[PDB]
Amino acid sequence: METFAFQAEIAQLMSLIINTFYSNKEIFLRELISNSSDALDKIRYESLTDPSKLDSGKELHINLIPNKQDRTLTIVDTGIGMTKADLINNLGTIAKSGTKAFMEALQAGADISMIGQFGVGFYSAYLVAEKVTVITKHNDDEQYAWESSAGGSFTVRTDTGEPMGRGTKVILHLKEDQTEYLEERRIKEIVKKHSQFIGYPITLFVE
Ligand SMILES: Cc1cn(-c2ccc(C(N)=O)c(NC3CCC(=O)CC3)c2)c2c1C(=O)CC(C)(C)C2
Repeated sequence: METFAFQAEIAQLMSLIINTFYSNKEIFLRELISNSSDALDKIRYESLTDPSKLDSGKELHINLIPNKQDRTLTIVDTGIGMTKADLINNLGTIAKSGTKAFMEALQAGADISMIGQFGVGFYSAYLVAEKVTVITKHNDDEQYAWESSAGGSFTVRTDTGEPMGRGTKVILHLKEDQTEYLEERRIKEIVKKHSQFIGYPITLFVE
């Protein structure tokens, strides 16, 4: 397992998300589903010129998996996935400019719900999760596990868990007071409110 320091701007973003009083936490789900949808559009687009890009799996879908025993909510997709370079460097570079723009908009009167417009909606996971684990597999790289409980650092390791074929799993280790997001009625309500027209089948798993 390798340990990395978040860039100052992303650490500041995560602290703002964790510390700011903001009751409309439910928007985290649409942000993660939007990232999944963008990932699925990318693999679908690439497959039109190279059909062998779907040898790692033809199905293009999103699964929402609650686990009350583990207190986790997992957002699974069969999108493009992320490489080691994406996890450590590429996406952090993109997140730096988005974070600066989001911070300025917030000072000017914007709301935390607008985070996704700045391309840093992933970090809205910290509205409800004490720890986030990202398991991912891109066609050109190995399966990786990224993880962070904030506090300025994240880890990356090659993942030895169940092989995924292709895609991303975002595992939200929910805060003790955010267990409503494990309830079927609550997830169904949020999906219908904010994610009803996503162009991929969203399956809400139950227990
Ligand atoms: C910004 C940003 C977006 N995302 C993200 C999440 C999930 C997915 C997903 N569910 O795939 C995703 N997909 C992108 C990958 C790059 C691309 O080309 C567009 C889609 C991006 C993440 C970040 C981070 O700074 C931390 C991170 C690399 C662990 C995860």
